[PDB]
Amino acid sequence: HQVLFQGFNWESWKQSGGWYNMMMGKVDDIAAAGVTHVWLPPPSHSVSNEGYMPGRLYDIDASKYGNAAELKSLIGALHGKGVQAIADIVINHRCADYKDSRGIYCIFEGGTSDGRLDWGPHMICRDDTKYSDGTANLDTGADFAAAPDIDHLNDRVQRELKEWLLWLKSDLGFDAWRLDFARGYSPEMAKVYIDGTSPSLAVAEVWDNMATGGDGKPNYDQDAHRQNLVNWVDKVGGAASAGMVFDFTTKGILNAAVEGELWRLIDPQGKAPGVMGWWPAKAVTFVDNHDTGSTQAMWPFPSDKVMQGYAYILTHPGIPCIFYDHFFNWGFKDQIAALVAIRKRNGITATSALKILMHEGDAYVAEIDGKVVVKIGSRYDVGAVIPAGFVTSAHGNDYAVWEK
Ligand SMILES: C=C1O[C@H](O[C@H]2[C@H](O)[C@@H](O)[C@@H](O[C@H]3[C@H](O)[C@@H](O)[C@H](O)O[C@@H]3CO)O[C@@H]2CO)[C@H](O)[C@@H](O)[C@@H]1N[C@H]1C=C(C=O)C(=O)[C@H](O)[C@H]1O
Ligand SMILES: C=C1O[C@H](O[C@H]2[C@H](O)[C@@H](O)[C@H](O)O[C@@H]2CO)[C@H](O)[C@@H](O)[C@@H]1N[C@H]1C=C(C=O)C(=O)[C@H](O)[C@H]1O
Ligand SMILES: C=C1O[C@H](O[C@H]2[C@H](O)[C@@H](O)[C@H](O)O[C@@H]2CO)[C@H](O)[C@@H](O)[C@@H]1N[C@H]1C=C(C=O)C(=O)[C@H](O)[C@H]1O
Ligand SMILES: [Ca+2]
Ligand SMILES: [Ca+2]
Ligand SMILES: [Ca+2]
Repeated sequence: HQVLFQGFNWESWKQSGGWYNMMMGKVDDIAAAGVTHVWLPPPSHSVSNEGYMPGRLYDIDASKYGNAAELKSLIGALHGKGVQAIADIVINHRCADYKDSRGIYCIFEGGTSDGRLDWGPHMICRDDTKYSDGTANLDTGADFAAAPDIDHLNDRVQRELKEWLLWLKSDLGFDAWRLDFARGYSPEMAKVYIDGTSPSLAVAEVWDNMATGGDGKPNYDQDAHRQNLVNWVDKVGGAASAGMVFDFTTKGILNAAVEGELWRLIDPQGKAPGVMGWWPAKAVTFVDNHDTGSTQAMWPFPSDKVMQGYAYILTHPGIPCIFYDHFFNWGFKDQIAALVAIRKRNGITATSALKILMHEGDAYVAEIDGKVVVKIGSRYDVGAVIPAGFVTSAHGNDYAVWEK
């Protein structure tokens, strides 16, 4: 059994009294709903308030989310309930605290008394000319424009980041990683850190453009999109690796599908169309996250159909990830908990078998492991499609779930 939970949103750093402190009061509801892993925000000092422009990595006390003692208390509470803690690891880029003689911010400070992470421009990809001194290796991946990109090919960098990562586990108690902007460095570099730190899981955020047509909607065929993600997993180590990816293919397709285009939820081979359909064990599915949803709203799930999104990911193969706001602030807490209970009670896992029974514009009906049937869509009556022996156990706006 495995169900992830994003424990924050874009506005979290603003929480009165501290985000982690408030989260102590949410622990029991999260665990009781069947969540196994909670993804927490970048915990270090950041030039930006949300944490994605990290500087002094060991300086946890400078985080807008709360200090090291407050974070420890939270993870301890999650552990007290059998819930693991995932840390958002932002290492593609980093901000240096001080300017060098060129007037460039490239003198880094790790946050400890000695020199760990006290890097200089030699650790910045030479092709990131805005900050480098031209001496480093070329970036192994994409560049993050607003900050110095790190040369993960550098010996000291790999050594010190790995040391920092092991510390996040030993000192704070973190169990796993969420690899931010994994497009920024090669899967080979991600393998160093994953293999080198033994996280329970390491979910990579590789987010690439999804092909669309003249009308702005994603093409029905998204194989190129999931192939890219599958390729990342293969390169990082495949089945043996703790590495996996967020299923952005499923997110993009589902976004469109629920607007009466449920025929999009099956590929020509009869499989789910997202990463879920090719490598379910490595597909972390979701309805929205802090970028796509929340206040950034980069690619929000149709607001009036969010529960169809959960009825879908919570009953299907792949590892579902619930978003904080959807659980506590949209009034779906009991419905979402009920869906997780059905998943768990039926032994459904990331590798369960999926048999799609109907895939028409306004009606998607699928059967999982021959034990659960789920339906989403504006079409009310799908009774004729329901196999004998099944009876409703959960239902809501345009969705219903059956059990034997
Ligand atoms: C059991 C059904 O559950 C789901 O239907 C929702 C529906 O989408 C909502 O819009 C809402 O409809 C209610 C209206 O709000 C109300 O004004 C009206 O008077 O009554 C309707 C019906 O309650 O609520 C329902 C219930 O949550 C789901 O989308 C739908 O497909 C599903 N029906 C299926 C299950 C059965 C066994 O209980 C069969 O009887 C049906 O044939 C089967 O399609
Ligand atoms: C905020 C995200 O931006 C990028 O994703 C873009 C995709 O590449 C593009 O295909 C799509 O059309 O638009 C996306 C949104 O701009 C990055 O690839 C992605 O990693 C990034 N999300 C994380 C990175 C940050 C910088 O550290 C943060 O601002 C985000 O909050 C992260 O979740
Ligand atoms: C399970 C496999 O998933 C991916 O393969 C997909 C291909 O990339 C895609 O082009 C093809 O059409 O569909 C495939 C999915 O059916 C990975 O590339 C592939 O490596 C992976 N197979 C590995 C995983 C295992 C456990 O799931 C092992 O038993 C296999 O031997 C691995 O090769
Ligand atoms: Ca130092
Ligand atoms: Ca950069
Ligand atoms: Ca990079």
